[PDB]
Amino acid sequence: ANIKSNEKRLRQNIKRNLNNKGQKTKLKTNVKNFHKEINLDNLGNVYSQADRLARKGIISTNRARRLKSRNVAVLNKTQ
Amino acid sequence: KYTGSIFKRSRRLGFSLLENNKEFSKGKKRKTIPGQHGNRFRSSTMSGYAQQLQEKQRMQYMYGITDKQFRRLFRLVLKQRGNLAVNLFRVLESRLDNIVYRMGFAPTRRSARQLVNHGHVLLNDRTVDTPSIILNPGDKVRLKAKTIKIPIVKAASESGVVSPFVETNNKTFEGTYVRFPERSELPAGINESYVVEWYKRLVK
Amino acid sequence: MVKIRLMRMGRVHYPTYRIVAVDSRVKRDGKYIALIGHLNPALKENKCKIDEAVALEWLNKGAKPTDTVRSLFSQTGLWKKFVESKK
Amino acid sequence: TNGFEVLTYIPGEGHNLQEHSVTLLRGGRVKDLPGVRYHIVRGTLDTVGVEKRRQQRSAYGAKKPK
RNA sequence: UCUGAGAGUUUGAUCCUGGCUCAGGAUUAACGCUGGCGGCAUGCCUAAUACAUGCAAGUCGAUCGAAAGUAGUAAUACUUUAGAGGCGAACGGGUGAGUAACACGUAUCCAAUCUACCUUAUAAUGGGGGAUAACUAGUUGAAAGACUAGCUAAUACCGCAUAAGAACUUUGGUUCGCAUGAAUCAAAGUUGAAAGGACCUGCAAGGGUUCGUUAUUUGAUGAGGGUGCGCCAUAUCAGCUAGUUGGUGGGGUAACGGCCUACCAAGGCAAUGACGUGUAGCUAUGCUGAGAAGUAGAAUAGCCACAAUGGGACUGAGACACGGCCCAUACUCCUACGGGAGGCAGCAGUAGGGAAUUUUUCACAAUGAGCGAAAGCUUGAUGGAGCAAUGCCGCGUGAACGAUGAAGGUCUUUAAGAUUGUAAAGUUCUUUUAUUUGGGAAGAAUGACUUUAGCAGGUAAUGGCUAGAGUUUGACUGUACCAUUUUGAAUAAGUGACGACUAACUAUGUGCCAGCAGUCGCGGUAAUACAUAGGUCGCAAGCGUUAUCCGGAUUUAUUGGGCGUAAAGCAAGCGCAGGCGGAUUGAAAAGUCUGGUGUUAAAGGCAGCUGCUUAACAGUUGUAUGCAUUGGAAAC
Ligand SMILES: [Mg+2]
Ligand SMILES: [Mg+2]
Ligand SMILES: [Mg+2]
Ligand SMILES: [Mg+2]
Ligand SMILES: [Mg+2]
Ligand SMILES: [Mg+2]
Ligand SMILES: [Mg+2]
Ligand SMILES: [Mg+2]
Ligand SMILES: [Mg+2]
Ligand SMILES: [Mg+2]
Ligand SMILES: [Mg+2]
Ligand SMILES: [Mg+2]
Ligand SMILES: [Mg+2]
Ligand SMILES: [Mg+2]
Ligand SMILES: [Mg+2]
Ligand SMILES: [Mg+2]
Ligand SMILES: [Mg+2]
Ligand SMILES: [Mg+2]
Ligand SMILES: [Mg+2]
Ligand SMILES: [Mg+2]
Ligand SMILES: [Mg+2]
Ligand SMILES: [Mg+2]
Ligand SMILES: [Mg+2]
Ligand SMILES: [Mg+2]
Ligand SMILES: [Mg+2]
Ligand SMILES: [Mg+2]
Ligand SMILES: [Mg+2]
Ligand SMILES: [Mg+2]
Ligand SMILES: [Mg+2]
Ligand SMILES: [Mg+2]
Ligand SMILES: [Mg+2]
Ligand SMILES: [Mg+2]
Ligand SMILES: [Mg+2]
Ligand SMILES: [Mg+2]
Ligand SMILES: [Mg+2]
Ligand SMILES: [Mg+2]
Repeated sequence: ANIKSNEKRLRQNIKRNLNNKGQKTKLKTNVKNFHKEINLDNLGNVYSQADRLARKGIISTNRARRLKSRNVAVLNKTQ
Repeated sequence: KYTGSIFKRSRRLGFSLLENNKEFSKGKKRKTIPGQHGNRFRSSTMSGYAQQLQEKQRMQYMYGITDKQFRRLFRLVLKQRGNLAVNLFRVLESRLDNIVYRMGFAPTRRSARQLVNHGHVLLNDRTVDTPSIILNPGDKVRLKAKTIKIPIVKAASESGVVSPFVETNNKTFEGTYVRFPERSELPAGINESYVVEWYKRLVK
Repeated sequence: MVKIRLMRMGRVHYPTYRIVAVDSRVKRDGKYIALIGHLNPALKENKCKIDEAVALEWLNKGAKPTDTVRSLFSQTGLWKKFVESKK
Repeated sequence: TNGFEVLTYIPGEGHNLQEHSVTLLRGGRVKDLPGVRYHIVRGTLDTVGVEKRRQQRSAYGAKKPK
């Protein structure tokens, strides 16, 4: 009543979830740091992490795009 | 699958197989409806339904046809162009065993049907076993060769008495048929066209 | 990922196929996109009445044929036309 | 088999019903008795068929004399 | 070029209104009697009830370490896979519980979106690092397993160098749009990639083909959203709604959006039917009807929803995932009592419910699907074979001769006679069917692969293309089918009805008793209506009875009815909304008519044709209806 393919897929996606959760938390903390101490330097890090996640497919590329756009809007408004 | 009392049925309907072999007989020359209640009154004034049913039964017993086959053929013919009173007659007469009878190689229609079922008959370019194939004038229906030597072949090859609408080329038993039978060749046993209307009502 | 393939509309002990442009994931004998042409295994000669116009359009669009379909295109010579149009 | 109690006419001459038996009702309507609107099929289940019948026996469930 | 049949029944008798019943089709049918075979098709309508048992999605060693086996003195060669990794498991298969609404059909807008593999085109595929499966050892156990410490490999993972083009912004231009608002630059800033495998040649260096990878580009398919119109019953359901309606900022979603959030307002729907209740998957279509349309949504096909019940989420291009995961509930089962296992509405099959609906099967041989270069592998999808007269179609129980009449039965027109009845007996003949013998396909009139020849790109080699040869592959299958093959009418007929509608009558028995009945109605001691027999009639491997649907029924009347006396004019009036409405001119063109275009999936219906011995059936070509847009007509 069980399939080796299904079991192996579960065992793989556990590790994949761990790694992807780590990356997403890193992105969250970087964007939070940017918003906390707004500075044009942190926007670059936000860009890098969002783009890397969007390529890897962990995050939706359109969400990465909207994050970039809204952070740039905040920066342009403040400067 | 057919009745075994063709004498009784011929005496009831009043019409034999166009030769009166089942009416002349060798006894009593009886031409009355069968059963004890045969010589009674109330002869005419048959209802419309009664006479339609009697005529239909005569038609579909003249060839040994099941009523369901009759409905099938009528549903086939009905859709075409228009008034097919010249087409459905050919349709009804185009039976293979019927064509064998009018060919003259069997004593009786159902005997010809038995021979057809047993496989002593050929076709234009194939062989036929089922005694219901619809034929069209032009097919060379050549008879078998191993059936020409059977102890009962004399009356079969005595086909010189033949209908004009089946052309054999006598002594060659080629037995094709052109010049479709007319109402003259379809005698007064059943010559009516409101059986068509009865099947129009009872069959859409 | 449309795929020119066959589709059965015969009866018991008598198949009859139709070459048709259809998606990969849709079941056999289902919904299709464009019809190419019928086929009878026992048609002796001219077994595949091919279209040669919308079939070429769909392979130009990027349809992936099957083994039997490629064979049918081959005897008539549609594979030559496809390859030379590619070139 | 449902929860409805109906008055049903036994179609035959003589019966083996013993106030407690399993029968198989079909549709029908006897005109004489008001309220009766069903019949009992004879000789299909616990109820015995109608012997001593050679005419129209196929309706009453009687074995062919042979 | 469509195209429609009626009869019985209220009365002493007649005409009309009017209800009931019948003559015709049809089914996922069931039952009684009977029963020989073949070609197609269908076969849990009830308990979305519970399930024993066996199968239903895997594949790749040409991604990677290791291990095992067979050979070999060794170096090594070949085979196999527990594990990591990639792809697929979201397809395919089933069921119709739920759902009265953008669920579905149709037409559209997505300036408000996504899309892996596939198609076209365009740049790169350089260099490092840390780990963990497998394994080793220990603890805990009968085992499932689990925990702890070390050892490894990559196309697993994480950095870095580099952007042809990408994404997000800045500067001003272009062309603008339908209001938000889109489209294109020239320059600039910021951000951003990966992986090699197989083989050939080359002493080497190097070069090359191919598969694959990263970043793009083009389409196409697929998924999602919004809107107009169409789509059940009920007023013996009159108010419903507080994220409900609207505005501002932000968040979230592929996307717009009270989808969410904080603030400010009170609106939104509803007699042209909200809301409530009941019921139901919708559609193409099936059956019926002359038509308008009535009815069921068999099989199959499109779409939706579900997977014991109820929630949540990971991976992923795509799931909130039938045979993946977590939690709760209910139930069943195992235990060595600590703990566990389970979801047949997948294929067969069991119990139960029911009037009732089948093998606990064979093969991947073709078609399709997934992985793979191929070898191939997997495929209860699929193709066959069983069972069942379930329906349509087809063939059989024989043929010729044969008494102005065998026997028996029934009537006797009280000797005679009829009738069954050429029916029978008897003489010859055939073998569809049945039993032996010989031969024996169609599907595989395809094909994948491998040695060859030729062309064909690049060329220094290998792969792709066409022709020939080969392995060539069958569950059905020694099957369909064929032949002068032995025997032989031998192996095969039931069911209903007979007073009228409705084709078809006598006797015996009973005597308002026993019984029949679709309707009128038969039975009270002379019954053609009951029971039996004989005879006859209607069908026939089927025939009757039952249930449901349509017609006939103009009997809800738009086509197509009525309201003085037969059912039906409110007791009458004032009357809002609605319906209808005098004459002439002008404009527009919402109705109306007409031309072009797109679409209305396939199958089904009708017409033609081909193939099964013809048919049923299969295939093939043609064949409408509605919607939208655009262009005209102006009579109403
Ligand atoms: Mg009277
Ligand atoms: Mg069911
Ligand atoms: Mg393995
Ligand atoms: Mg699924
Ligand atoms: Mg199916
Ligand atoms: Mg329901
Ligand atoms: Mg993927
Ligand atoms: Mg390394
Ligand atoms: Mg990697
Ligand atoms: Mg970098
Ligand atoms: Mg009508
Ligand atoms: Mg259906
Ligand atoms: Mg069903
Ligand atoms: Mg269940
Ligand atoms: Mg994901
Ligand atoms: Mg399951
Ligand atoms: Mg699954
Ligand atoms: Mg099952
Ligand atoms: Mg296969
Ligand atoms: Mg049958
Ligand atoms: Mg038949
Ligand atoms: Mg006698
Ligand atoms: Mg005879
Ligand atoms: Mg073959
Ligand atoms: Mg009776
Ligand atoms: Mg009687
Ligand atoms: Mg009506
Ligand atoms: Mg009615
Ligand atoms: Mg009236
Ligand atoms: Mg009145
Ligand atoms: Mg009045
Ligand atoms: Mg009044
Ligand atoms: Mg007034
Ligand atoms: Mg008014
Ligand atoms: Mg269509
Ligand atoms: Mg057809």
